[PDB]
Amino acid sequence: ATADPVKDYLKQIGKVPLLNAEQEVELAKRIEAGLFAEDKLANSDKLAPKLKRELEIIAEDGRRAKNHLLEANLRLVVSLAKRYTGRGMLFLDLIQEGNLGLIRAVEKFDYTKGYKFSTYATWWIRQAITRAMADQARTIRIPVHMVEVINKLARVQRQMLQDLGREPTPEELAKELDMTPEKVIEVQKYGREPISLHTPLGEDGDSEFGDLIEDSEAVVPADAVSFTLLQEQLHSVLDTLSEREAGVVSMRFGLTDGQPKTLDEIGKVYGVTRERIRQIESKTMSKLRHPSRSQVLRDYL
Amino acid sequence: IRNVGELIQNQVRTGLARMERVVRERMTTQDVEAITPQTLINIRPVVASIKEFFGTSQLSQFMDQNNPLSGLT
Amino acid sequence: LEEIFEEISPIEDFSGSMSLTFRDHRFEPPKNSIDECKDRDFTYAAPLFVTAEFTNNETGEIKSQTVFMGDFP
Amino acid sequence: FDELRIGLATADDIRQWSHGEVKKPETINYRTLKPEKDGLFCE
Amino acid sequence: AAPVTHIWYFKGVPSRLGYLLDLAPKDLEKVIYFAAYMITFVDEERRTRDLPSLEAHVSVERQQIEQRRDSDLEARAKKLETDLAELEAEGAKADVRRKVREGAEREMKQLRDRAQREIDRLDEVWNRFKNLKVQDLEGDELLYRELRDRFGTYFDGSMGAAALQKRLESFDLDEEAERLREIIRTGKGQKKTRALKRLKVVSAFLQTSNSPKGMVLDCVPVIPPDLRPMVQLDGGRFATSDLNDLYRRVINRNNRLKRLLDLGAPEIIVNNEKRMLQEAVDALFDNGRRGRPVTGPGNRPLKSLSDMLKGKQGRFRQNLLGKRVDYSARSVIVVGPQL
RNA sequence: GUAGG
Ligand SMILES: [Mg+2]
Repeated sequence: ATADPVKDYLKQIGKVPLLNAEQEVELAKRIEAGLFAEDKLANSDKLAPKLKRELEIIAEDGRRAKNHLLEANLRLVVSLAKRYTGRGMLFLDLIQEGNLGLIRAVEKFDYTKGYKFSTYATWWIRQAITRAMADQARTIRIPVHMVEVINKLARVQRQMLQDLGREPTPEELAKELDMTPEKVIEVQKYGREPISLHTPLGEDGDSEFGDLIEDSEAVVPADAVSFTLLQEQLHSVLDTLSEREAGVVSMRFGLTDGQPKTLDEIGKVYGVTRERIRQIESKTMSKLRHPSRSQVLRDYL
Repeated sequence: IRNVGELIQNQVRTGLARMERVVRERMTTQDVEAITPQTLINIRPVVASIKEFFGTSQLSQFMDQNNPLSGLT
Repeated sequence: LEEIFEEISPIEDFSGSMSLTFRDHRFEPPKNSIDECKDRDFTYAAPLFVTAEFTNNETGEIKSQTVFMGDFP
Repeated sequence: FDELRIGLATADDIRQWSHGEVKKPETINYRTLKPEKDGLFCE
Repeated sequence: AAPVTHIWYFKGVPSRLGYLLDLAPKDLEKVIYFAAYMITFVDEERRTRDLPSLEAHVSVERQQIEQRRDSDLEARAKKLETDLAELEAEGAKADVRRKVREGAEREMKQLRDRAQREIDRLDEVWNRFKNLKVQDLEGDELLYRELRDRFGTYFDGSMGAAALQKRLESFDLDEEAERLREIIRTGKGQKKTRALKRLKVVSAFLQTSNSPKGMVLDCVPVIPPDLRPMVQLDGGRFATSDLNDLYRRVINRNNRLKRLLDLGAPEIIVNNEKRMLQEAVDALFDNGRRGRPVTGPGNRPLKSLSDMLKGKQGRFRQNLLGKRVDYSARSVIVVGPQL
């Protein structure tokens, strides 16, 4: 229990027996032995109790051998995690993920292949690490195909930089990736990272860059009170019209309720026909459009 | 006093240290007869470091241009 | 510049078979005029090349190639 | 406003405050720029 | 899924920690963060009840150990004599018998070495069994496994925040207060001073209705989204508060721990995973209260909830006792006499 | 960072 828990993790690895060919092939023989033992146990057919306990013991020994391989190869994952560190995910977290990939590879390995476990494993370990780096590294979650598109175009653009010794023109990048310039700009803009608010901007007193930028959800009191005066004047101007006329226009434009009613929709509560209400709505349009009830509303827009 | 040359050299030195570790890693993970000086080096650390020194660094300061004297000072 | 290149010894693998020598560095005229750089928001830099020599004892051959590290402010 | 009692918040209290829970590290979609489901910023 | 303890109450002055469990800060540091074991509970009455039986089993074990050791010594002597006699009869060289006898006695010494090492192992495990008590730390994991193997169903042990949570759930603070009052009535020196400090905290817990188990939080709240805005920024860029990153870290690690616990996994990996979860939670509440902080982008440490509420730039002294105000202005001031 | 208070 110390600071920099990665050092504690390496101490937790400790000294464990590295396995020579005979050792791990024998261990895997015991693994498949325990596998068959648990397969027999799982069968609903009745087995003698002593035989079942023997099979359980064999399976437990197999589990211990699995653990031995895990601990022996813990050193292998730590090296592979270092091979991918420094890309926005923490080192021991990468080591944990590589350990998961190792668990997968170990669960999916046998001596049927005439090779060492490590060569087979390197593939699964890199698979798990790259998956997690694509799925959990960025603040914004980028899909795997998008991750490979962006890193492919990035590496090939870097290759163009090294080759030409100059910034490749976007059309060159588009033909290289074979996609259109539109996709190029799309993925390029999709391939950024946020800048944190809690960063020193200028002096310490200025502090966070968060303070500098204004928001948008804030209700501007000027605009809100402008809208309030517009509402009051509009209601008064409607009251200037006849009662039925004002009511029908209000329903046609939802001045009492947020949803305006269609013409026929107004012709149910009032008892008027859709064309009658249409007609009087047009007459209200005529009555309001006079210069009389327009000077006040013109300045409100 | 660390005049400008030594500062820029220090940052270039850091960049070349990054380049050394990168190329060493590449050689540890590269096959013989497919290695060229053109291919093995990555120029990103050097350009990034010198860039990171001229932007976002206290000693790299905005040049005041109020007058010639403030210049020289 | 040549000093910082020199102190970087040629990289040696665990076998020590291979080495990269950075003998001579050189510059080229900047592409953009100073007025043009100021007007168009470009970092006034120049190309910096270096002759990297690959030498492997196992191959017993020397392969010289000029490489470009990046625009130098 | 008469007193600001402060003290240990038990697990039951935290559950009571919670209107739900979070299950993912997802924040928003890169393309729709909209909140994802059952993650951070989950509407 | 795996409980953790809340950073503030621990890893600090002894007033907030309060010595609520009579264990040194090193004990807690080496237990919570995974490293050393705890004996949460022991059926010491049960162990005391069956002492003659277990003592007889141990005696029989020693008796058979000595019997087989005597048999091994007899076999050693017979082997030595037989090889000496047969090589001296052979007479292949001048002194073959002396060399083979030297090898035989070296083998005998080595066998004695393993005899004494296993005897020592039995003795130490037995006296540790006789050294059982609650809140007992077991740093050596191999030793603890030996304890479990040699005898189970009598002692209960654990690791991490779970052990602490069980301890506090089972804790009887009233008896601690009583015995500490007794100690203060008749006590001298540093022990008395420690007891006085402890009395304060236990009485504070006892008079308060809340249970001490709040030390081990289980469900981590989350800041409302607006208060940690991922506000859009012009230019295709984004602005995020570090708390989003901390929450991403903690939820991710909890997800991975769920994934492990779901399948059958070893004890080492699950314990490391729980340690990682504890690290994430502690960083969330306090980044930098232990060792290097979570530097995030690497240029500077990541902000934390407690970090927000503290200091010159904190909430209290910058945004509750001093606020910007609408309807204000500023300008140079010049002298006008006729006013 | 750097100037004024
Ligand atoms: Mg003044």
